[PDB]
This record gives sequence, C-alpha cells and structure tokens, in this order.
Amino acid sequence: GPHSLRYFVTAVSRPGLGEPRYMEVGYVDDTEFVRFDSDAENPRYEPRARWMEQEGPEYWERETQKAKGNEQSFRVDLRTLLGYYNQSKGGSHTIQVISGCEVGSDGRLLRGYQQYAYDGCDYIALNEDLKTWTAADMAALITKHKWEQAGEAERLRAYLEGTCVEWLRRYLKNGNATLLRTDSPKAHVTHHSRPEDKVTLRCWALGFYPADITLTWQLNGEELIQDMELVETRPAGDGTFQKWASVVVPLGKEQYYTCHVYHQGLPEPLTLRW
Amino acid sequence: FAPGNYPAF
Amino acid sequence: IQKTPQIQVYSRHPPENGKPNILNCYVTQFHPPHIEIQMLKNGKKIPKVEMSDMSFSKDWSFYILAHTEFTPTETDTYACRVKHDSMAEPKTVYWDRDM
Repeated sequence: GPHSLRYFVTAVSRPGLGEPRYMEVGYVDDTEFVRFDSDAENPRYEPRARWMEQEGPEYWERETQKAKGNEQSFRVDLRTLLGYYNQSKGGSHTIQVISGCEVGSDGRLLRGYQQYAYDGCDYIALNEDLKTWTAADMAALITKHKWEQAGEAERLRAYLEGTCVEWLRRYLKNGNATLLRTDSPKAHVTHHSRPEDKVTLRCWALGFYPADITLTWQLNGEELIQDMELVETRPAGDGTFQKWASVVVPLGKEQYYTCHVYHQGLPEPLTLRW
Repeated sequence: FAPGNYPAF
Repeated sequence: IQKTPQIQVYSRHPPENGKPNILNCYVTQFHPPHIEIQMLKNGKKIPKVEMSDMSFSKDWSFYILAHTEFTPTETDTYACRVKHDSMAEPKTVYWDRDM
C-alpha cells in the first residue's frame, strides 16, 4: 500500500513563563520515528524508533540545527501574529504545522502537503498543485503575499517532490522489518449486563499493525453502523494498535449478532459471535 | 529529513 | 476554540495478575495544548511515564499518549489524572480492567 512521511510542528507561547514551547514530531506511516522538544534537559533531535539507529551523528546534528532555526522562526511568527490580529502579549497562543509527502508501493510520489493553523483554526495552506497557497483570513493573506513574492512554494515543492520522497524511501528500506510488517488482530467479545433487559456487546481488536482496520456488528446481513458506539483506533505503547466497537441488544438474543474484523493481516475477515 | 525552513509570516 | 480532552485508559494485553503489561492513558481531541497528565498507582504518581504519539487531527485538536510498563495485582488501583483549562476540576479516569 501507500506510505507517508509526516512532520507535526507545534509552537506554544507562555507569557511570564519564559520563551515558547517548541516541538517537532515525525512519523513514517503511523509509527513515530523522530522527535524534538525545546523543554528537554538539553534539546536535541532524537530517534523514537529503533531503526533510526542506522543514521550517523551527522544526521542528528543537522536535524538539531534545523530545529533550532525553526524554533526561532516560530517565535517571530508568534510575535508577528500578535500585531496582525491586535492581541495582547499576556495571552498564550498556538501555531501548528503539518508537513508531509505520500508515496505508492512503487516508491513514486502520490501527493505532498503543508498546512498551518493559529489557535486551532486554519491559517494558510499549500494547494494540491504545490504551486499556490490558500489563506483562511486577512492575516494569512499578508503572509500569502510575502510567500508568493519570495517564491516559497517553489522551494517547498522541491523539498516535497525531491527530498521528502527520497528520505521516505530510505526510511522504508532501513525500517522494513518494522514498517512493512503486518501484525494480525486478536479479537474477542465481552458481555455486559444492563438495566431493562438490555445487554452491551463489545468487540475488541488487539495488537494489530498497521492502524487501518474496520470493526462492524451485523444482524442477519445488515450492518449496524449508526447504532454502534466506537473509539478511534489508538496506540498501545509498543508500536501496535487497538480498537473496540459496541452495540446494545436485547437479552437472550445475543447469538444473532456478529462482529466482523477487516484487516490486511487477516486474509479472511474474522467473524465472532459469543 | 525534516523541513529546514519555515518562512516567517 | 476550546475542547475538552477524551481520556481513555487501557492495557496492551487482557489483564492477568502477575504478568508484565503496559498501561496506556490516551488523551485526545483537546485544545489548547497546555495540559497536565499524571498516571497514578493507588493515588501516587507513577515515576517513569513515557509520553509519545503526539499529533493532531484534521480539526487541529491534540492527541497524546502516556504509558508505562506495569504488572497488575488484585489490590492495586491505576488511574489517570488530567488537568486542562476547559475543565472546572481535574478529571480522574480509573482503569476499568473488565471492560
């Protein structure tokens, strides 16, 4: 399937409490592999996945130097936006950026993106074409004009189409045993009694990778999608994921309901009943 | 390889 | 824009007393970022908690995982205490091991 390289950046001002909190987190697919945090004892870019041990000390030095530069850039950005939006220095504010590229199974580029947000709202975003920007409001329009007349989209397009894809491939090669693996879900159903003759059936799916999975309850063929209570797939702290889906049913008639689990580690979808 | 230049707003 | 975090507490494996396991506290869909997250064992702060899987969704709200290795016992109680600006009071979600 298609793979992705994502960098999540967040800058948070904290007036009185010093200079802003700055963090960068990188993901190859759903797996975290690099991190930077300004609050660390001594802030460095560092690995979060074992396979990144294959990069030498020159890699980590350059990433750290990049991050140090980016921190200063987002400090300025934070101060700039105070002027633009006419806000006081006493309040805390957040800038978030998501940047990445996605490649197909053959390693060729599918799409690239970068989006900025201020205090949780869309600020400025690169378009599908990778040539132009789109601004959410008038503060972002000022930024839009700065970036057009400096040719920022040209430098970013080069990074996304060239540099981003080339390193993603290397990460997929170096981390193949981790990134290209497939852990199958182990599933089971739990029974939970309730008032007024009802029963909650919960279908669990544990220890699977990658994260993409479908849980569904059925009754005589039809999928109970709207009547399902659900949680978003969630990491289990070891590079695997888990999920559960539940539905309320009448007492005694539990066997007529069935849970179906669709995952790429399951050549045939699981079907559990109780 | 993280982005090395976020241009200022 | 101010969103309350969802707090979910779960182990890596179906819990069995005296078997090494991983307890997770996944805190999701919150804004702003400022947040205090404590993993508790019998009301006492657990010392070595790893913070990981920080990211955000399409609506820009934050997701973050707190987790630690542990071994369940019949008596011990594990919980996750969270403080965030959207809450009137710190929220404590206990680990329901029978869910």
